Parts: sequence; structure tokens; C-alpha cells
Amino acid sequence: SMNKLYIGNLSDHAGPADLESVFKDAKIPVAGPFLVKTGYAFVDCPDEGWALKAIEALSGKMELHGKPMEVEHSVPKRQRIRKLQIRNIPPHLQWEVLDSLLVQYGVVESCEQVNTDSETAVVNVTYSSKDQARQALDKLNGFQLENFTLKVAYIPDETA
RNA sequence: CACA
Repeated sequence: SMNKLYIGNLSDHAGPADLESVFKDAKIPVAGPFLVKTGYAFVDCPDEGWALKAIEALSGKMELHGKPMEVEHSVPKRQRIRKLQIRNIPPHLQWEVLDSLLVQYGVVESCEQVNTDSETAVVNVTYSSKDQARQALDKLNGFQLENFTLKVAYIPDETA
């Protein structure tokens, strides 16, 4: 499931209490403890919708000890293969236009809308190959359209 | 992005 979070760009004295207070103030419940390492941490949310809420609310936006936090789906290294999630999609972007961007980097095996509270849309995309998804991640992340900047990240590819 |  996609309820696991990676928390990146942490300060050298950020501790579980700091992170606990960040997630409390944004009213994100968590299902377990914060595991804080050197410069990064992990936490579980109760389900997928809360995890996405935390990403959309905190990642690139919340500053802790004067550093912007990265909050992203935790993805094991070896499971960064065909699958990506695209965030910050313009609310009225026709799917055909989105598709015309995706296919510039490979064959789309599936593109699923992820229902969300935000104004912006979210899709999960499976390319046919690791190389295609890498290219799409590199070229779509940061792309500006209709006054929004796409955010693209890996999600676990557990079957490739 | 976790591994003595």
C-alpha cells in the first residue's frame, strides 16, 4: 500500500518531537512512530489518502529549522521502475492533453486518476519500461502549464 | 529512501 512516507532534507538536529509537531499542526494522523535517521525520516499514515494529503500539504512548502521538508512516498530503491505519480495537474486539463505529454516518453500501460481533495488532479502512470519512466520523470517534473508546475515522483513498482 |  502507499501509506508510507519518506521525509527528506531534515536538519542535523531534527528529532521525532519536531516531526510530530509538524504533522500535528497540519492535522495528519500517523499510524506509527517517526523513525529518524541522518538527514531523513520515515513515518506511516493510516491509509493512502492521508499520505497523499501530507505530501501535497508539506512537500516543498513546510520549513523546519530553516530547511524546506521533502515529504514523498517512500519507495524502495529496487522498486523505482515503471511507475510514477504526477501531482499538481491543472484542475481542468483535458486527459487528451495530459496523454499527449505522457506518450512523448514511452508507451503508457495505464494512467489512473487518484481522487483527491485538492483543486489539482493526481494520476498514477505505468510506463512499459524503466527507461521510459526515468525519462518521463526527468522531463515532466517541473513542467509548467496552465499556471501549475507538475510534480512527478516514483511510486513502488512491485511486479516488474 | 532505512541494511554493521
